[PDB]
Amino acid sequence: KGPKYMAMLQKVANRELNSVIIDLDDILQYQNEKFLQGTQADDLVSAIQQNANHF
Amino acid sequence: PDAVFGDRVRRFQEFLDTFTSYRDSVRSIQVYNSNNAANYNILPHRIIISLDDLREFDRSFWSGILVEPAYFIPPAEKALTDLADSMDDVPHHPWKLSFKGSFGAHALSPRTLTAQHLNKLVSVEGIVTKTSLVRPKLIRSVHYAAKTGRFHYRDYTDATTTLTTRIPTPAIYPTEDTEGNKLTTEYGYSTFIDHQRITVQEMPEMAPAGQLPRSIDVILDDDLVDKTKPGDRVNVVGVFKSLGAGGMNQSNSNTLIGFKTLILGNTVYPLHAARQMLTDFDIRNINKLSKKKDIFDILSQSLAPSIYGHDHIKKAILLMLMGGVEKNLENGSHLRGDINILMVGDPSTAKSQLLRFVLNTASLAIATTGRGSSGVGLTAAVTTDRETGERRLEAGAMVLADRGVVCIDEFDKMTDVDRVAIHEVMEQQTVTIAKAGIHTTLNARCSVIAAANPVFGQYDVNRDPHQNIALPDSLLSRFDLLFVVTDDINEIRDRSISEHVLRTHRVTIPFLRKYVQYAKERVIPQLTQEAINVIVKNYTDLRNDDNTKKSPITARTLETLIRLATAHAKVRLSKTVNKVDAKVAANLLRFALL
DNA sequence: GATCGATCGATAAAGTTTTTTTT
DNA sequence: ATCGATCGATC
Ligand SMILES: Nc1ncnc2c1ncn2[C@@H]1O[C@H](COP(=O)(O)OP(=O)(O)OP(=O)(O)O)[C@@H](O)[C@H]1O
Repeated sequence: KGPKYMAMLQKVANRELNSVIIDLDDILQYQNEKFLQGTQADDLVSAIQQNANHF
Repeated sequence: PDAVFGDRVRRFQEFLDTFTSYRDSVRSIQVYNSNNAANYNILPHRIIISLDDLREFDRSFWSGILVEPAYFIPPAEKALTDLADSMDDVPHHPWKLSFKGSFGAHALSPRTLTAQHLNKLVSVEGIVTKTSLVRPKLIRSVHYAAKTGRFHYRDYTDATTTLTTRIPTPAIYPTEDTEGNKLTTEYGYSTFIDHQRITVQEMPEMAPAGQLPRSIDVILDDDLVDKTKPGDRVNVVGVFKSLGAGGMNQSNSNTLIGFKTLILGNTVYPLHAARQMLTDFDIRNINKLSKKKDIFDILSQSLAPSIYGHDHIKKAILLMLMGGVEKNLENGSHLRGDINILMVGDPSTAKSQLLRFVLNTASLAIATTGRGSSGVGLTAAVTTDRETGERRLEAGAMVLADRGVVCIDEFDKMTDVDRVAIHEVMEQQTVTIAKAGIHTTLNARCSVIAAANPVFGQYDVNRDPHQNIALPDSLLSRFDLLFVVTDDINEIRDRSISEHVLRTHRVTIPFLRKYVQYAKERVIPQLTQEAINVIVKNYTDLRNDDNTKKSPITARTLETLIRLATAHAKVRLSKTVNKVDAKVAANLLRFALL
């Protein structure tokens, strides 16, 4: 119940489902809580639809 | 390029006064594209150089554009691209031309060819009937080496640069450049463009009849795709161009032409001989011409200035042509919001005269003539391979009838194929077929205009008024108004007829077509709780006086009695269903039924 | 005389609405 | 444009 995408990573290695989902809400909230850290963080939802197939 | 550039250079300082009036226009169109897109929570690059402003103070720079237009267009691009960033670059696609003006006798109808102005400018009009596919095409990809993390850059030219004779590059993806890096390519950072082949016929009226209509074809680009419906009076102008190798290929190319004439062009213009602009003046006159209590009667007799009378007919055409609305049911079948009238008459009584002058004021309603062929509302899987390996359902005559009107003749004088064809497409708004391909429910809002003749001479009074032509009464039930044109002899009638055929060998039409194509876009009342009360009294009597008279009626005839008065208020241009509309709808049926 | 390399030549395509007599 | 076959040159 920590890193939940890593929690879903445990439910694949024991071979019961072969579909992970890397959505955008786990990226924008990853950037929402990276708003307060004043460092250079490039946009992520741009490049994954500027050119999607390199992701 | 030293000597072939100085006159290009001299133009770059010359025409900056020609866009003294357009240097605002080039930047004002893109600052809101930098403001719509930056504040979402859209226009192409079109720069209309008038030919006058270039002709007004340049001759040598002007004369080359109508003699050798093959060295002179990427000049005017090259000045134009650097006067976009130097205007606007701070916010972080070559702006090609459109080139409108006059031309001075280059209206070559493509029945005629050129012998002298090959590879020159040319203005061409006509109708299109081909409308082939749409398909993207690259111009430039951007290679990338994953190892050492650095990109590459390569352009692939084709027969789309329009003027230079480039060495072709028939490579699809040149991989493994001079390194040991397995190459990648960011296709989102690549760039693409599309093509569309369309053939244009001849306008078959100013071509004198010694030949069938000929045709040539034109390849256009991204700005003006999906603009031309099949059946539009289009006007295009571009360069003239031959391509391909022919006659001197490797061997045995005897008596084979090898110069495909093409047109790479711009500025596709519709014409009308939807674009009708109007100022405050003429839009207020029609408000002043909405004022009288007689305008339904004035507009009736101001339509066909050759034939006497038939004011029941003359009101019906203008009532039908403007048309009525169809409120589509939410999660329910919409009803027949169209209207479909019918005529029949003893012969040579102008029953076919008035059917073709509606086509001049049609407002994009091109009709057929009713020839005994399957294709009235279908395709029958005509593909012609769509350039080697694609199957398309090319529409016969329902891609044109949508929100328009059609008219066909000789209903009884047909075979059985059209009888089942007009069966479905009347009770149902659409058609669906998998002839050799896929089912597809393409829609069409259309309305017929009929014409037929009785078989047994002058027998419309001595026999049954019904069962009179014995075409299947499913269509008679699906139509409403069956006018029987009388031609009895009155000694003052024919005497008045005899002079009106003499005074025709020598309130107006363009104001009339502007009125309806403005009144097709305004409000729809549908509601008055007492105008709906008078009509049900106006029906239930004749619902009890239908079998005791000549014609029996049905329940769907009630949907006519709203629909006629619905468009009758559209003539008034008012948001209220009045009372006076329930009197014209009464007596118009009373003439159609008595 | 045999083997290897280079150059030249040959190899890949697709159909199904109008019109005739006839039953 | 690619593959196969034939011819020529070199070892
Ligand atoms: N009732 C009429 N009043 C005035 N003119 C008429 C009338 N009937 C015919 N005409 C004249 O006849 C000419 C053409 O008539 P038209 O050819 O339309 O007959 P039609 O409707 O084709 O008959 P049908 O369809 O039975 O062949 C027109 O120029 C028109 O002036």
